Amino acid sequence: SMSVKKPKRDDSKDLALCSMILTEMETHEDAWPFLLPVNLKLVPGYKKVIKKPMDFSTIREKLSSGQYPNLETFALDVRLVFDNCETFNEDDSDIGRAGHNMRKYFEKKWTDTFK
Repeated sequence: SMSVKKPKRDDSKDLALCSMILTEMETHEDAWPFLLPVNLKLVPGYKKVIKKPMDFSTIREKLSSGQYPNLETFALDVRLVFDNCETFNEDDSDIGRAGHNMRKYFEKKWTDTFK
């Protein structure tokens, strides 16, 4: 509350460490469904169904331009990528399986880096 604060967690490396996590996600072999925005002209249903499209390139541009106020807003956009994928793709498809794998990969990195 006013003039009463928990001790200051060091957040000065968060930007660098999110960039590293994101590099590791970008270079994973199963990243290919996620690298670029889904082409809303060419994928029927995507525009109407997925209210907030997100992809790694968009996260990378937001990160690089100071559009994440903190590491939680960054994790929200990464998870959005996987939540979108599960919304649109059957579990038993290559893209569906890609999405589960990447989410697992991300969550381990996240826990090991920050928790």
